[PDB]
Amino acid sequence: GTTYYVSSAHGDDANAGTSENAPWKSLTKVNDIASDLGPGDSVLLEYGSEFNDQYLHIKDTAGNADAPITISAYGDADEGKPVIASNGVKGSQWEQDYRANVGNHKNKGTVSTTLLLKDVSYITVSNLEITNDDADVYDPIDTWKWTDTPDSDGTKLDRSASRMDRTGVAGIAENGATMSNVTLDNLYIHDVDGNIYNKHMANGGIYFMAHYPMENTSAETDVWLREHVSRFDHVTIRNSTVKDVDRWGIAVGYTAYLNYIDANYGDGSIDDALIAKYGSTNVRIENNYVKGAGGDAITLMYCDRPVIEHNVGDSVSKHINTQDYTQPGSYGGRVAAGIWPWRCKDPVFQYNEMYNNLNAEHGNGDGQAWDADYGDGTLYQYNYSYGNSFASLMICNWYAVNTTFRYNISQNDRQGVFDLPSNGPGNHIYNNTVYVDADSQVLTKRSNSQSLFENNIFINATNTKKTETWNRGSQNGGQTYDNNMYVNYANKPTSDANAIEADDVSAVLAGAGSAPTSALKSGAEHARTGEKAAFDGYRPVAGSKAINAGKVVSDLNDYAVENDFLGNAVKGRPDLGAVEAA
Ligand code: NA
Repeated sequence: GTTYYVSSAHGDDANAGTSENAPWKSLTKVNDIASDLGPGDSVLLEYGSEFNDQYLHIKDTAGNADAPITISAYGDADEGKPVIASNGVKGSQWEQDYRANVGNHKNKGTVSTTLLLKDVSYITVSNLEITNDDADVYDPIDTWKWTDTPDSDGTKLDRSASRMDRTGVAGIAENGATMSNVTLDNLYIHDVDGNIYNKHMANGGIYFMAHYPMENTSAETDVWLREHVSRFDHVTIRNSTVKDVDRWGIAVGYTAYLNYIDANYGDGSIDDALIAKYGSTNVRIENNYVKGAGGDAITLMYCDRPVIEHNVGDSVSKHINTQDYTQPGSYGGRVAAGIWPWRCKDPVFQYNEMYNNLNAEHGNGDGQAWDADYGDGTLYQYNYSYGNSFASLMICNWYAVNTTFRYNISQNDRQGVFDLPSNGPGNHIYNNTVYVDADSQVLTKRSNSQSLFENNIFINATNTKKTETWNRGSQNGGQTYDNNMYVNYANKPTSDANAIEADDVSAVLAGAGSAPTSALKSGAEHARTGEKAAFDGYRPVAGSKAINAGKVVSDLNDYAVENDFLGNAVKGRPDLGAVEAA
């Protein structure tokens, strides 16, 4: 149960380093001891401290389950969280190598990381503040606007394809072993000036990823690698803010072992034992705020039943445009969505908010709040989206299958609400409420494939009775509708024989269009009940035609109906849309 103290301002590196009286000055000292830590051991940084040009790497060690390694703060809360700032320095730089093709991507190279956790299990990092700033780079999200001239705003970017990859925090498994019980709590990562382009290097706010311990060159490497898997388990990332980072905000689970997970795409189903063995289990991503990532907000990759809840994404895809994403090379990737999964099995995304995913007008080929990408059994529920530049939800191409999307609310998402380009079968879209403004419509123009629409409230938030295109394409049977409400439309889907039609949204819900237009300044999520309840406009009014109008639903993907958008138990015959009448 040893416990180190690092100050700076009060510290001195000649000191013993143990006890509050005798703190170390720098993190150089922590790094010399870092590999020997230490179940029950800790390293407390002093609130107020500023470790400029420093970093904290921890390689090849662990806690046990009775006593994890800490790394946290000490002293007066009110002095502000201790800063670790690596400023890209030589010491923070390491050679990253997946040791395998991981698709059309940089898989290998130099990386600056401020807080590196390489095969460290039973560790918990908390109450820190992490930067990886470059003074040459500055384009803050708080004052970002699109201008006719690049870097007009007193701003400046490094648009080089070969820009050094930078991370705030990286967790790396590359021993052929599990890395487990890693917890990140109440961190404030920002100004990680990474590579604008690279998706699968440790490049952005937080990134967890796994490598083969060696290149797969023979019969005998391939027997071993099949059994000995760098993977994650019980990774928890909560109460943190990531802000002004390139590329990814928060990404977890990309792995060289996709060479076995993706060997046979088949019909897009994903075997339970495959994803359990080669993928990351018990990943949880809770109560985070992500703002002004260059690319995607939060993304789970190759994860087995992860839980993504109470997070707020906001104004991401900042550099996915034609004036910033100028060197895509043969890698491409001028696309980003909000909060979503890649080749996961039955991920649950619930009670999230996603706002203002940017730049679909300016070269972001996606720009959606939610994206059930390739993967199987994705569940998006009780989420709110506002103001995304391209759709609320995409279901992406052949191997995006068995999606459920329910009890979500979409408000002023632009250029289509649902984006269904060549997606696989098994998708179910029910009890959602969508407010569709003149800048949008129900489906994206490029939509062409499967979804079953039931119990939804579609709201034409324009000043005429709109004649909507309810159907595009027929790939995998295209779009079928049953038991939905259409508000203020001239037409309905020809496939719906249980249509409920309403003339005027004011007799259907208390105040449609009135949910927030912005994240809370703190980045915490909006209240749904009590004095600050931000969603009461989407409640059905007395005599609403949405009361007891929905069919009992049978979820295509075996997820039992539990509650509504506001935590209320769904009774017998459900109400239409996302919110039951009280
Ligand atoms: Na900067």
